[PDB]
Amino acid sequence: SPWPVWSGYALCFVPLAAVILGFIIAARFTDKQATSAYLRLDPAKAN
Amino acid sequence: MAPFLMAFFTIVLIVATLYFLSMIMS
Amino acid sequence: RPFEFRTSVVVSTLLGLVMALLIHFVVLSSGAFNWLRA
Amino acid sequence: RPFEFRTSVVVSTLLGLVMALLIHFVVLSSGAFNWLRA
Amino acid sequence: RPFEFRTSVVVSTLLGLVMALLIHFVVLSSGAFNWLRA
Amino acid sequence: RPFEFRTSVVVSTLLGLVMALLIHFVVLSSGAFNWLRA
Amino acid sequence: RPFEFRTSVVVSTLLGLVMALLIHFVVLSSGAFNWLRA
Amino acid sequence: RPFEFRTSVVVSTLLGLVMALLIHFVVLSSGAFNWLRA
Amino acid sequence: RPFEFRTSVVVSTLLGLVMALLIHFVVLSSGAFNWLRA
Amino acid sequence: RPFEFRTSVVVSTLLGLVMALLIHFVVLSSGAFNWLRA
Amino acid sequence: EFRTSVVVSTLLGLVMALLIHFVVLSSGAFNWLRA
Amino acid sequence: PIDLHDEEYRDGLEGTIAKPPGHVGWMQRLLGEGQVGPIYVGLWGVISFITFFASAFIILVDYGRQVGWNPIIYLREFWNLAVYPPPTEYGLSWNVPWDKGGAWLAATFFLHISVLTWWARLYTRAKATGVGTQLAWGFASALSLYFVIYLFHPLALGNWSAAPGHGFRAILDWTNYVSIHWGNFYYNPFHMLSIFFLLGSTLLLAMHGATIVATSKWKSEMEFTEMMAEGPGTQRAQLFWRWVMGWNANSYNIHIWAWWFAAFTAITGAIGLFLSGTLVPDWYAWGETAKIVAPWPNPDWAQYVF
Amino acid sequence: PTLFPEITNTVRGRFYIVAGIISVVMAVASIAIFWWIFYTITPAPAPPL
Amino acid sequence: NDLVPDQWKPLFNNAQWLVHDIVVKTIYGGLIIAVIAHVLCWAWTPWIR
Amino acid sequence: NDLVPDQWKPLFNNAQWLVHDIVVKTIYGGLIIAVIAHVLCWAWTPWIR
Amino acid sequence: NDLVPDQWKPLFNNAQWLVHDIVVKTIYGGLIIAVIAHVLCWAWTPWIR
Amino acid sequence: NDLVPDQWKPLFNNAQWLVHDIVVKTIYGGLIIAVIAHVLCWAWTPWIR
Amino acid sequence: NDLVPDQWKPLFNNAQWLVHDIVVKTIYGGLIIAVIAHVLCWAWTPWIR
Amino acid sequence: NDLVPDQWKPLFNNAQWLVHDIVVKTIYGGLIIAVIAHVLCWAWTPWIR
Amino acid sequence: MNWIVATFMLMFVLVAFLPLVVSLAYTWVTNP
Amino acid sequence: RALPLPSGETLPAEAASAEVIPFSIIEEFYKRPGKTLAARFFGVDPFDFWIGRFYVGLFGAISIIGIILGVAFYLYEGVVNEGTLNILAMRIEPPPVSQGLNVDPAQPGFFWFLTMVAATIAFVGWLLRQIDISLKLDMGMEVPIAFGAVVSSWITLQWLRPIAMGAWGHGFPLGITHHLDWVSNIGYQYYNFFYNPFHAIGITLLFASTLFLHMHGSAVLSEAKRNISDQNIHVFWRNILGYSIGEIGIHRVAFWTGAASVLFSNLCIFLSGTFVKDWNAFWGFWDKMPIWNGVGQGALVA
Ligand code: BCL
Ligand code: BCL
Ligand code: BCL
Ligand code: BCL
Ligand code: BCL
Ligand code: BCL
Ligand code: BCL
Ligand SMILES: CC(C)=CCC/C(C)=C/C=C/C(C)=C/C=C/C(C)=C/C=C/C=C(C)/C=C/C=C(C)/C=C/C1=C(C)C(=O)CCC1(C)C
Ligand SMILES: CC(C)=CCC/C(C)=C/C=C/C(C)=C/C=C/C(C)=C/C=C/C=C(C)/C=C/C=C(C)/C=C/C1=C(C)C(=O)CCC1(C)C
Ligand SMILES: CC(C)=CCC/C(C)=C/C=C/C(C)=C/C=C/C(C)=C/C=C/C=C(C)/C=C/C=C(C)/C=C/C1=C(C)C(=O)CCC1(C)C
Ligand SMILES: [Fe+3]
Repeated sequence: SPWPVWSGYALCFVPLAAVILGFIIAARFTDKQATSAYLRLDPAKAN
Repeated sequence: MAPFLMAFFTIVLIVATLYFLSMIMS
Repeated sequence: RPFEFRTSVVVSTLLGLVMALLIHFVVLSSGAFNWLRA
Repeated sequence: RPFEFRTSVVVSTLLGLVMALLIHFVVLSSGAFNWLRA
Repeated sequence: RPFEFRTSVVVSTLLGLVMALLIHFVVLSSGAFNWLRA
Repeated sequence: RPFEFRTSVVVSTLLGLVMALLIHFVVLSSGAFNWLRA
Repeated sequence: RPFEFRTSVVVSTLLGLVMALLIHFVVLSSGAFNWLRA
Repeated sequence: RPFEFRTSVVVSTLLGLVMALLIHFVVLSSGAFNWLRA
Repeated sequence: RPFEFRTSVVVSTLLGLVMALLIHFVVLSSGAFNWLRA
Repeated sequence: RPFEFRTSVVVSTLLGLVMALLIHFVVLSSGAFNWLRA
Repeated sequence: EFRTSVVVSTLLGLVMALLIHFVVLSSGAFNWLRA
Repeated sequence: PIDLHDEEYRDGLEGTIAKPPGHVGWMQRLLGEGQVGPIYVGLWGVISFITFFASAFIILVDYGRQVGWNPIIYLREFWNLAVYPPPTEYGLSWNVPWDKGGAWLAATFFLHISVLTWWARLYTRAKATGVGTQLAWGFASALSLYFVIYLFHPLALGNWSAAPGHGFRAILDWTNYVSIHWGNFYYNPFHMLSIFFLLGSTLLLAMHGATIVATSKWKSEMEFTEMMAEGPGTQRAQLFWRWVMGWNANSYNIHIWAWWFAAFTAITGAIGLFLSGTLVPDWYAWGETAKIVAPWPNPDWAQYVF
Repeated sequence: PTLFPEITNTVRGRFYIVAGIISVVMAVASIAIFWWIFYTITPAPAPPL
Repeated sequence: NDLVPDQWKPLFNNAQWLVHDIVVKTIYGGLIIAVIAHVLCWAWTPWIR
Repeated sequence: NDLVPDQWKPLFNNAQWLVHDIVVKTIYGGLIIAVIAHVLCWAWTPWIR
Repeated sequence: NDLVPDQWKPLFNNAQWLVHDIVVKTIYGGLIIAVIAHVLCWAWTPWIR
Repeated sequence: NDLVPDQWKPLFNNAQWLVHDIVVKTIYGGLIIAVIAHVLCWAWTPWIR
Repeated sequence: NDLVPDQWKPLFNNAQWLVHDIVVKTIYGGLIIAVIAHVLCWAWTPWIR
Repeated sequence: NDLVPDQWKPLFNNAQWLVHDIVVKTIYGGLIIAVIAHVLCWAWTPWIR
Repeated sequence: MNWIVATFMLMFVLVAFLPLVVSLAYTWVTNP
Repeated sequence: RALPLPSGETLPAEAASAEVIPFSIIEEFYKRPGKTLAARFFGVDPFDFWIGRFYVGLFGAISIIGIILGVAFYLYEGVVNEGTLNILAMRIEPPPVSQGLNVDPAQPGFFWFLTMVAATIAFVGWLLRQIDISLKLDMGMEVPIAFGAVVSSWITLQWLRPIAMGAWGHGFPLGITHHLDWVSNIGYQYYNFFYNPFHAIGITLLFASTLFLHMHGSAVLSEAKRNISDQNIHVFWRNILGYSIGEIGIHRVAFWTGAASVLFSNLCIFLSGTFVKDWNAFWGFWDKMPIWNGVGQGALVA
């Protein structure tokens, strides 16, 4: 009786879990790519 | 005594302003 | 090499964990077993 | 030379003005003085 | 300098002012004193 | 050096201040003491 | 070295503080102890 | 040349069509004539 | 030159048309004249 | 100059038109005159 | 800038005049426009 | 293999019109580009245009019929005029009188054709000018929500009345009525997901635009160039967001984030709207069984009463 | 004796002080006199029957 | 701008002067018609009363 | 700006002066008409009472 | 800034001085009219009472 | 820095000392005025009661 | 840093030492005033009761 | 880092050691005061009961 | 207090508008 | 050499001044201490260091005080005081409207006031820290302007409107799924907030913001890893819709629409509280504007 319904869980909580988890993983990989080494204009020169 | 005091504090504001603006405008 | 082995491992492990959690929660909420106070 | 006199003057004057405004507004809103309505 | 004297002065003075304001506001809102019609 | 001493000082001092404020506010709101009319 | 020691220290200390706060809050809200006027 | 002739033609023709439609609709909705069962 | 003649023509013509429509509407809706069964 | 003559003309003309419309509408709606069956 | 002060003062004066006229007319205090 | 001048200045069908491009002038001063440019007319734009015109014409002359053909009552009530779908009685039937939803069915069919052929136009012009088809698929997600609203949710509910009523005020009324009919859409969890993604859409748009306008002096806005080698403006943008929130994106990742946040808005919205009628008739009642509704034993109702 | 010579000596900067003062008092007088007029001419909301 | 009087040469092109003449004559004709219409509508139903 | 008086030469172009003259004369004519209209409306129904 | 007094030369352009003179005279005329309007409205209906 | 006492020479410039003297005297005058204002406001309405 | 004691020479400049002395004396005076204020407020209304 | 013991030389600068000593003594004084405050508050009103 | 305080808070909401307006005017002035 | 690119593509270097530079190099080149707002005002920023990747300024320390205290006060009111243990069912309520604008530690709703004050301190400190970091990087002030739009949306909801209404219980409760109850009850109290025009403008700009975000992500992703002349996306955007706003124009419009949405939104809720009680009654003037009053019969009259 303390338990939400299966429906409640599926819908709210595993999409909640997915959004949180997936956001964190997407941020992890966003910054792995952004902080990797690739062609940039050298700051000492261009600036 | 409130009208007295509001007038008092506005005139102190004005006289203060004349004094230090007089210095700045020297 | 169609699939990186690391990718298949991540996907399978995450699917298994999500499914275990989902099935546990469905079974516990069903009240069909008398587990953790009926 | 640390603590330029100009800096101390700006900081003290701004602090005094902010505190005068804050105290006036607290006293006027308290209605002990009743926004001067009396 | 990791510990500039100017930095410590700014931090201590701002902390003291913030704490004085916070404590005054907590004490005035508590209604425990009868200050400013309480 | 794993930890700059200035960093540890800032973190510890801020944590202590935040915790003192939090505990004071929890204790004052609890009404368990009769402090400031509680 | 898999883990910087500073990283493990930060993570462990923050986890311990968060868990201490969480457990204190859960125990105090439970009303099971008669602490701080139950 | 202040005004292209094509522009004046487009504007005048569109204004005339819009005005003819508007006046027809105003006159038909007025029910003042007994036209189309009005 | 302060004003292109084409601009003044467009503005004046549009203002006149809008004002004629507005005044016609206002007069027709007023019901103050028996125009169109009024 | 501080102001283009075209800008002042546009602003003054638009202000005058808006004010004429506003005053006409206020006077009409007031019902104080008996104009357009009032 | 003098142009900025002129714009601000003129707009403030116009807004003020409109506001005061509307407050006075809606008050029904003066006998203006059948009030 | 792609002529950029030919794609802009060919004539006829599978060519452009309005080909001598105008300049707006204030758009150039405020937005940096003022050329209206030629617009393409490519056998999908034609279907889109004429089917949208049929839709809008049906709607507008039914507005006219509703005001008794009075063009002032037309202008007065234009924003509250609407062509409503057939009522719940005879709900999915198309044998409805023209005034009671007959006009809505035809107009909505032509609108369906218009949006589908506009999708086809997006797709074919993306392929014709050498860019990827990401915009066509973003429109496909938007269209998933759209076709749930107008076609797929009315069906599976059994009535056309479940769909909006083709009006300026009718869409607001439709949103109100649908949230009221199915409990409270605030407790629709996919509605909450779609709001998460919509407010995150606006948050990322504001952040992205502001970052690029802030680093605009170093030409951060030229994303095509910045994706080949990141200049000083993009470097400053990355460093700003690293120092603010501890992580950052490059010139390429941020647009993946943008695309996917908007697409998720549309997709989660479609899912939630389709679920509200068919599977979960009441969202607040479901929220109580889901334990996501806060207990409110003694609310202070003085706030909500005048 | 000043620390802001570009603000208290130069006529453009010296003028800025007067400009700011006059604008502050002009805005305050604006708001105060409006609310004074509004509250003196507006009748009290009619006493409840 | 030859056809334009030299007073209005800074303002009016050669073609703009002819279109201006047309606009002026149209405005005058419309004004006469408007005066006639107002006199007729007044003789019919006075709106000022 | 030859046609402009030298007092107003810093402000008025040659063409802007003629348009300003038209605007001034239009404002004056409108003012006379407005005064006449106000006198007539007062003789008809005084609004101040 | 030839026509500007040397006191106000740091602040006023040559053209800005003439426009300022117009603004000042307009403000003065408006103030006289406002004083007259206030005296008339007071003689009509005193708002302070 | 000749006008500054040698105790405060490491801290105060020659010009900063005069401005500091003005600031000190202004603070003292403001303090006297503030004490007078507080005594008057207390005699009028005590806030501590 | 000659005025600074050698124990605090690694930390305090010559000018920073005088400002630190001012800060210390101000903190001490404020502490005495705060103790007096707390004793007075306790004699007036005890907050701990 | 001469003043620092060689055990803590890898961690503490010469100036950081003095500030650390101040922090340690402040923490100890605050701890003594906190213990006294807790004993007093317990003698006054036990919170554990 | 109702209308005075209410209008002061209204003016703060419009003040909140203000920065964006300054941004638009900045773009216009700096793109000449 | 492979020559890795920002997108993630490795292009084989022949088929620009660019070199493969590590981020650490970029990050250390741009540190530049002492340009922050606090360093202008006090002459120094008290915290001019970086803790990890984060920049800690004076306003970053203020913001982190606000964050920690706000989270802890939030969780006190709702774990304790409410007893819920689950964050979806907890109810962080302001003081009752009965209490008015004054705050009382003994009365309920005190921890909502503290959570709101600490959250305001956190948000304003975040804004001022964004100003700090934009000043450090010589950037424009646009990110602080947009975040200030949303922070003013928060200030309107919790400070300006509760003060203008005068009860401090008109601030929204800080509960997950329960602030939605406040939004629904406020939206229906002033019935049909849809008819609120500043609300309709806010919704229009929110939908347009999401649409512009999708269109811009599409446009940049569509030209991302292709042999393109940088004018292909412009030709595409002129073939579709007959207008290409340009690179600088789409980001300006992004920023502006984003900010304006919440600006008009906070104007809506503020007016909804204080000046307009009914948003259907607001539109009563429209049918009576005197240009169409007279023309109608039956139900077609108004
Ligand atoms: C969840 C997925 C796990 C994984 C789990 C397993 C398991 C488990 C096994 C393998 C095994 C294999 N895997 Mg592996 N494997 C993974 C990833 C990979 C990848 C990858 C792309 O990198 C590859 C290339 C492989 C390749 C292989 C071969 C090395 C090997 C032989 C498979 C075979 O011949 O199938 C041919 C056989 C079949 C396809 C039979 C199909 C079975 C169906 C489902 C019927 C099952 C009947 C069921 C048991 C009866 C049910 C009754 C109930 C009790 C009531 N695995 C991922 C991480 N892999 C097998 C192994 O190594 O043997 C020691 C094996 O046991
Ligand atoms: C009580 C009976 C309930 C029911 C409740 C559950 C529950 C509860 C579960 C399942 C799960 C499953 N059930 Mg069932 N199940 C029922 C009826 C059925 C029926 C049937 C038609 O009747 C079928 C076919 C199934 C089929 C299944 C499979 C999908 C699965 C078990 C094998 C599997 O693949 O995962 C095999 C699992 C593994 C290979 C994972 C191994 C993981 C290792 C051992 C680690 C375990 C975690 C460990 C504690 C971590 C320690 C780490 C420390 C660092 C050391 N169930 C009835 C209704 N069912 C289980 C599942 O995993 O779902 C995916 C599960 O969670
Ligand atoms: C009325 C009794 C109320 C109460 C109301 C207040 C109020 C009100 C205040 C405090 C403040 C403090 N209280 Mg208490 N306090 C109470 C109960 C307690 C109890 C206790 C367990 O009972 C304790 C331990 C404290 C402890 C304290 C310290 C935190 C602090 C005083 C010393 C301090 O560090 O600052 C010492 C202060 C200084 C060193 C500042 C010196 C500043 C100088 C003197 C300038 C002053 C400003 C001056 C006017 C500016 C002039 C400038 C012109 C240019 C010349 N309070 C009871 C409930 N408490 C005071 C504080 O400052 O908080 C930080 C304060 O504001
Ligand atoms: C009253 C009994 C309550 C309860 C209330 C609490 C409370 C309250 C707490 C715990 C905490 C814990 N409890 Mg319990 N606990 C209960 C029942 C249990 C049961 C059991 C099955 O019954 C178990 C296994 C546990 C298990 C635990 C561990 C998770 C933990 C204690 C050891 C630990 O790891 O942290 C050991 C802690 C340390 C190593 C931290 C050392 C920190 C140093 C000493 C500094 C302390 C702060 C100091 C004041 C700062 C001074 C700095 C100045 C600058 C000098 N509890 C019952 C229900 N439990 C404690 C915890 O920390 O949670 C993480 C805690 O907060
Ligand atoms: C029944 C009497 C109704 C009324 C109903 C209408 C209707 C109905 C109309 C007007 C229209 C007009 N009326 Mg009316 N009108 C009334 C009272 C008045 C009064 C008055 C004070 O009483 C006045 C001054 C007017 C004044 C006018 C003019 C605005 C206009 C007619 C001349 C004009 O400019 O367009 C002259 C029109 C032309 C020059 C267009 C010529 C177009 C050519 C001939 C093509 C016609 C279309 C043709 C079928 C297409 C064939 C193409 C094939 C390919 C071959 N009406 C009364 C109330 N009035 C007419 C109008 O056009 O409005 C703009 C119109 O539609
Ligand atoms: C019936 C009496 C009603 C009334 C009803 C109207 C109506 C109805 C109208 C006016 C309009 C006007 N009235 Mg009125 N008016 C009334 C009372 C007043 C009073 C007064 C205090 O009592 C005043 C001062 C006015 C003043 C005016 C002027 C604003 C204007 C007429 C001159 C003008 O500038 O436009 C002069 C107009 C022209 C110069 C336009 C010339 C256009 C040319 C002739 C083309 C006409 C269209 C033609 C059919 C198109 C043919 C094109 C084909 C291709 C060939 N009215 C009373 C209440 N009044 C008229 C107006 O135009 O408003 C702007 C108008 O529409
Ligand atoms: C009936 C009496 C009503 C009233 C009704 C109106 C109405 C109605 C109006 C005014 C307007 C005005 N009234 Mg009033 N007014 C009243 C009481 C007052 C009182 C007073 C304290 O009692 C005062 C001081 C005023 C003051 C004024 C001025 C603000 C203004 C007239 C001069 C002006 O500046 O514009 C002078 C106007 C001009 C210089 C414009 C000239 C425009 C030219 C002539 C073109 C006119 C349009 C023309 C038809 C277009 C033809 C174009 C074709 C192409 C040829 N009113 C009473 C209550 N008042 C008039 C105004 O314009 O408001 C701005 C107006 O509309
Ligand atoms: C019920 C509730 C809510 C209870 C809450 C319980 C808690 C948590 C209490 C917390 C208490 C704390 C933590 C209090 C903090 C007190 C402090 C830090 C005071 C600072 C004093 C700093 C002072 C006076 C600084 C003085 C600075 C001075 C005089 C500076 C002087 C100056 C400096 C140096 C210059 O440039 C040059 C000269 C000049 C005079 C301008
Ligand atoms: C009802 C319910 C829900 C119950 C839930 C039940 C569960 C799931 C409980 C879970 C409990 C867990 C997981 C608890 C975690 C405890 C931890 C991690 C404690 C960490 C201690 C960390 C410590 C002591 C860290 C100390 C750090 C120190 C001393 C810092 C040292 C220093 C560093 C690093 C410096 O540079 C210089 C400063 C200094 C020398 C002080
Ligand atoms: C409640 C109530 C009753 C409120 C009311 C109270 C108020 C405020 C009333 C307001 C009155 C006002 C403001 C009236 C204004 C009337 C105007 C502007 C008329 C314009 C005429 C413009 C005219 C005739 C323009 C004609 C244009 C023409 C002839 C174009 C000509 C042409 C152009 C330009 C070309 O390419 C080429 C040549 C061609 C002839 C084709
Ligand atoms: Fe971009």
